[PDB]
Amino acid sequence: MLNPIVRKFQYGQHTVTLETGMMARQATAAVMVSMDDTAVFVTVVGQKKAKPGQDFFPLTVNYQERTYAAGRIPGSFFRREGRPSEGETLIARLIDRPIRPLFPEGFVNEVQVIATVVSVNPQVNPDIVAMIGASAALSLSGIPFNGPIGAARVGYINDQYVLNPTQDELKESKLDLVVAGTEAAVLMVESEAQLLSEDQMLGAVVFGHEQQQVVIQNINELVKEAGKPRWDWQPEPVNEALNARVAALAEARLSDAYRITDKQERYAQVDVIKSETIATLLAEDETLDENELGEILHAIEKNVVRSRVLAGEPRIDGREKDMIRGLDVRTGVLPRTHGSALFTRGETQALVTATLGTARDAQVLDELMGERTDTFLFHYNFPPYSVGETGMVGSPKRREIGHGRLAKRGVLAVMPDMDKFPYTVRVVSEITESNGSSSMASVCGASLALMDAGVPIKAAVAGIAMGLVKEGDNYVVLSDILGDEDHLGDMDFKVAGSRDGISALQMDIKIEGITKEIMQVALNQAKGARLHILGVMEQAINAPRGDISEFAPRIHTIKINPDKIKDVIGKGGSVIRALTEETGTTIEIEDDGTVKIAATDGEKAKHAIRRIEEITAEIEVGRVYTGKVTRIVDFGAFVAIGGGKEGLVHISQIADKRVEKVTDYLQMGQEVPVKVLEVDRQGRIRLSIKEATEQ
Amino acid sequence: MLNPIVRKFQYGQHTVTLETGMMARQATAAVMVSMDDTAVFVTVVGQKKAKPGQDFFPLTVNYQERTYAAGRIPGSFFRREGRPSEGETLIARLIDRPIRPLFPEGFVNEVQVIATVVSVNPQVNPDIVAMIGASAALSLSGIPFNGPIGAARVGYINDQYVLNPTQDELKESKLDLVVAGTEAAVLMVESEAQLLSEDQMLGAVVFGHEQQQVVIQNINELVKEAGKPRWDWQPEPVNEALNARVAALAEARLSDAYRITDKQERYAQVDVIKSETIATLLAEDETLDENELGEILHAIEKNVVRSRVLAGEPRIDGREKDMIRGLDVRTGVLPRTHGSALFTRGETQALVTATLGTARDAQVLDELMGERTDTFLFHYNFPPYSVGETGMVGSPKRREIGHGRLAKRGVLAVMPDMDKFPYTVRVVSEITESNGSSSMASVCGASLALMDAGVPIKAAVAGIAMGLVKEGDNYVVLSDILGDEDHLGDMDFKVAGSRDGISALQMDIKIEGITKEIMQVALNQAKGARLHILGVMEQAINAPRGDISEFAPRIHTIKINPDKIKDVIGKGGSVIRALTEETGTTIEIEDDGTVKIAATDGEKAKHAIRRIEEITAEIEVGRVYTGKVTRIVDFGAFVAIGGGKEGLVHISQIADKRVEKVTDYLQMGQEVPVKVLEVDRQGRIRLSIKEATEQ
Amino acid sequence: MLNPIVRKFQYGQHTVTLETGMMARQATAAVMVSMDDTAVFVTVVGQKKAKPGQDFFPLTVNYQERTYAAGRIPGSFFR
Amino acid sequence: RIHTIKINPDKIKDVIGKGGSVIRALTEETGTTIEIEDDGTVKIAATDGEKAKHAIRRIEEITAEIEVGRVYTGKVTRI
RNA sequence: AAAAAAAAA
Ligand SMILES: [Mg+2]
Ligand SMILES: [Mg+2]
Repeated sequence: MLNPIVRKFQYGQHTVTLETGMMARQATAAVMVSMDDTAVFVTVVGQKKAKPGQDFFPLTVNYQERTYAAGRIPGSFFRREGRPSEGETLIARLIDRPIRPLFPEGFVNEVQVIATVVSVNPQVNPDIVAMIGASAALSLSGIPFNGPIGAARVGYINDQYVLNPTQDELKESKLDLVVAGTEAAVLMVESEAQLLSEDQMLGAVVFGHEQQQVVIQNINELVKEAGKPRWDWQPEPVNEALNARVAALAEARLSDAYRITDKQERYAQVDVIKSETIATLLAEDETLDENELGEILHAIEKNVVRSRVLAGEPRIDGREKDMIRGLDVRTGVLPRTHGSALFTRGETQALVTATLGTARDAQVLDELMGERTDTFLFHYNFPPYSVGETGMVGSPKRREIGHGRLAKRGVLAVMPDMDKFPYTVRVVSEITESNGSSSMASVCGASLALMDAGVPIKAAVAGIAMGLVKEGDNYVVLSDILGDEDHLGDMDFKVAGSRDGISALQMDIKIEGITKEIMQVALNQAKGARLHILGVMEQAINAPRGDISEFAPRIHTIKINPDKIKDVIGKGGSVIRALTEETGTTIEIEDDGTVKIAATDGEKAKHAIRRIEEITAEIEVGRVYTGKVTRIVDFGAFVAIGGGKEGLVHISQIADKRVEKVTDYLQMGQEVPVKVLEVDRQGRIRLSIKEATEQ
Repeated sequence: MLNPIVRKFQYGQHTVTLETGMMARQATAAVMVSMDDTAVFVTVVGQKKAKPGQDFFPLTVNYQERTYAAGRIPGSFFRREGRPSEGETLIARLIDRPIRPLFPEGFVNEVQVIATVVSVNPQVNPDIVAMIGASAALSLSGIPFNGPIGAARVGYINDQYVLNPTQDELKESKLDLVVAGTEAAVLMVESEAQLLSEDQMLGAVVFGHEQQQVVIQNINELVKEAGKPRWDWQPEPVNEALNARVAALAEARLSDAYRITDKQERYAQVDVIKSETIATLLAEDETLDENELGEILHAIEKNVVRSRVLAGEPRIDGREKDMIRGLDVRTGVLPRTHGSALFTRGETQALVTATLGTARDAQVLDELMGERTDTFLFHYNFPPYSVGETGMVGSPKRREIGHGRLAKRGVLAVMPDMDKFPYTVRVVSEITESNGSSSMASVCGASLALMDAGVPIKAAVAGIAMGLVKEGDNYVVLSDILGDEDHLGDMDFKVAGSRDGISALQMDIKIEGITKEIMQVALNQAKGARLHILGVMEQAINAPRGDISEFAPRIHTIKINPDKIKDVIGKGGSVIRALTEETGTTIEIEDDGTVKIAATDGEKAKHAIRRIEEITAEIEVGRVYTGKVTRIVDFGAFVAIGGGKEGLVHISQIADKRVEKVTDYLQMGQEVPVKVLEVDRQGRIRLSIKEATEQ
Repeated sequence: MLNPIVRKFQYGQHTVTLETGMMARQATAAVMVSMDDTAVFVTVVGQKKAKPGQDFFPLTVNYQERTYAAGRIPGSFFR
Repeated sequence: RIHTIKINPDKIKDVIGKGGSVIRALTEETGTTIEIEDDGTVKIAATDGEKAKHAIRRIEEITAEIEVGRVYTGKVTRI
């Protein structure tokens, strides 16, 4: 017999029902969380034996949208769900980023959270359900875990926040925000707004957290009822003796080494002191593990840089907390792309390039909620020659598929509606050099490229990453944190928006609790920095160009009869294939008879127009048709005319005189007008050169 | 001028042509076996130096179907043969399962059998040829190999067995089973039957074996003719000292431990026993091998459990040999799938979900034998959390593509005929906890889900996994064998049928010398257990539900006049594209007048069939024919009622005098009755107002 | 701020333009060679310290053609 | 391969039939694709020589021009 | 012989 421990409550409008104990009894824990007929079956399994000699914590969060949830057989050729799509990877990262800071420091047991989507209802997004389920499952399992973390989605409709809006409500909403936080403080935010002020975004965050408190309480109650006993896991007791021994020699020397302005001399000096210290540590006692010394050195460097930045001393870069690194904006750097730009900020650089295409190129996304065509593709490539180290290129890693979406949220607020711009822009952004805040450099470069290719975006956008170092009640916000500073910064949040409002927000706070006031001050400083960046960017190019680049495919429209569109289709599309091959353009066909002629140069456009038009023009009374006899036989020559319908001039209908040889009557290359009296349907169209040959 | 060695023999109606020595000389041995114009080129490469510290036999059998065998450029976009398809993986496992238990114990040199298919007669299936080829290659190579293994594929026609049938015959057979065994015993059987009785299945097995004795003899002849010298390979001699100091010190305590009925006490006891023995044995000598110590301990405990079950003591589970584990059955456990079930037996369970799709979703796979469209998809998912360990979710492994086909073979016997139920059932089963016999739990759950979703299967169908243990003349047969017991069992079966008959008989013996009476007794016990499981399942769901789920797309089939299809549809498919784009349904047509209407909503299909009946409206006597004339001309009254139905109203039938304005006597939009007098060949239709106003 | 070093010459018929120093400063070297409106951006990254106990030279050359070069969104179903 | 045969152009409509039922039935019977032009040239495309032979024979039975000495199978259906 | 335009681219 099976004893399913079910616990259901009320969340917003829907009724979440947590249900454990019945399935996957062999995994460490598994809950089937269902909200309003959308059910996600999350399950956690964490090994007990620490892998001997581990340095990083290996948490993986697979998320699978099984397409039998909506109730459809998959569309792939193998008829089976395969590699996870970009959406599923995005939601996996969205589940991953809240929980990882909650596992206590010094935990290195492999833990894997496989949240599959068994059933979906089109109004309720499964992702929030999966997040709630992941938190509930982790809390039930007894793996060392500090929060039972809720998830909430808030939307802005009629200036009033709505919790967990349905997709139809979401279409009206200005802002879509996901806030996942512990009982104590927010723990992550991943937004996409529509140029809202900072106060509105902050209110949304605080509202979502204050409301998801309920899910948190109820998961705690379930854990208390039917959870497993907590693991007997103790962090490695801090070897204060060795730490103090290394510190007594290293503290002042590394403080002064970091105190000097030049970066590379400090690099070399601290590396040689590191070599000296590890040499002494090994020589004095071989048994001491190398990774322990590495951790000690990491602690020393982190501590010294944090103590420095807290006291107000200039950062490792040498800038004040406000100062943004110098920028250099370049546009049209690529000769033949539809539009390109190169946004270098400090050491972070991005070569962004926007390319227009016709509606046939829009990605057709087949996801659980519904089929959806995308007419704005943003891809973000992070090649390994950026950081400075070799590495195998390949399919995009999760972080690239996450930052692609982040930059796309950054730019989506200002893209034009399809009726105003009937193209499908695709923006790529290769990161030639990275030193921190790469995705926001990509947002700036994408705004630049779009403004250059000729897209009529509303206003340029720019993104500035930020940081925050807090100890006790003393906190200093950091602007444009470097890659090195990112380790030090407690909270990393990225703000990207036009001058008016915030297009996208992506907080990722990690330590203790940050008061609303802290977030407000940080957001205001980010607004200032973003205004400065936008000014500098406006100095280079202030308004999108007049028209698209000459290479860009222009749009030409022609109207044709509905049967004629079938005629131009032909057998499986042979006529259209031949037409595009001979003219070199791209033609789109609709059932209502509109024709979309898309070609770069107007000459190819008019070539397509004339070539198609000859077939489009119906045979009309009085007007002669141009026909060339392709084959001559002794018993008659038929003048092939085209259009699927050929009229034959039988040997008995040419003249009453005995036609002896067609060669002496019709010569190779005889372009003569043919008198067509009518168009018959029986397939024997009457052609007559006799009336045209009398004169 | 190298010279091949060819030996050809009759094997049924087809003739087989083994041939070696000509190609692939550098491989350890290669054999081109061709049966009746179907040729499979099999080659085997066996390394000579075992990798240091190898513990498991790394034999990997590949199998590639080259699409140039049938004479066809590949369909794939790259026009190149891709990764192994499902059929190729299945046939690879087919080749693999017989030849693995045949290599002697302790052999660990890598071996690779690559079987390519270079020419395929669309009648004789290649898999049997490839099995004969792998057998001949391995037995020719001189790699230590017990006996050459022959393959057969018995069919069942007119209650008379038939050897190795052709697809034309196979379309009429009830059963096809691939019995492949060496001369001594039947190594493997893989079956699919239309509810055949056990006795018939066993007769088929023994018949196939008695027949492929020929292939055995003739591969033996070819080996004696043109073979290679057997390798000098000797098994590692067992260490009598280690065996003694483990046995006399621990085996009695281990027997007393396995005497304990509870699982956890026994676990703790065996742990303390092995730890104590390892501790004292290292205390005697540290150089003694820990790995070999644990291996010998495992051998001891295996011998203990085997001696326990043979004597007749209760098994590790505590069940008697006949009795099945516990059972629990739920249906409709998911909210929005078309049908679902959660068949949990003991500690092995599966969450199966059947999802009906329209006839456009059927998988169309291109095989060498010929392009075949598959309208029943079974998919088997074995995620890592099921067995209780973390892992790498990804593409399905070979086990998953083997058990998918096994379960699909088990259910295919009872699924309905396409005339009685036009859909495309796809069944997905996710194992959420597996402890042996997972695929048979999947079969039970699939029958359950099918009966839930509403498909009218002919009868419930369930599967059980038997196990056989034999020593000398004493043999005991187990039921619902666990995963741990699998090491102990020698012969594994997987009988899976309805109460009337068997549907799948996959089996894989290892020991040599099982009389067919043993198999008869085991099959009888399996019939008993399967009747029990079906009795339990009978409580949850009695018969398939009358109506499919409301979410299901609903297919309605109507019959229409085959001649009027060109009158109502017309050329180019204009109106059919119009209806499919206005109603959003999929409509296809046959030459006889059969048309299916597929739409995910009832009312939408009602609208579609309304449109079809209006456009195909006959000349019903007494029904009003409403025509809307908005503008009147001199030549007639143009009224649009669709279907190309236009009539010329003559001026001589309006009034006797010449009309100066038609609007004085004929009203705009007024309803005119139109009686069709006759339907001519040219499509001429006339309108009759005078005779239709009064009648 | 940053300034590139460019040197362009006549090569047969077209005019090649070698340009370095502007982009990809963090790689070991990187030059964007273009030959009459056809640019190719090559970057070399060599490790400073050899792998301990290495026997074969691990040169790996990758050449990727971004479809946006021609001016077309790619054709692959994932675009 | 492609098999080409020339039959009288006027006698096509006898074998094509109303709405092309005869030709489509014959094609699904022989598994090939027959092509006919207004001048009566019969173009048979086939994926095999045997299917080509089957289609060509079925064409000779009915589609061929009426030949003297060719025997017609006449069966009464009702007395 | 009824019908845009390719995970297986
Ligand atoms: Mg950062
Ligand atoms: Mg088993």
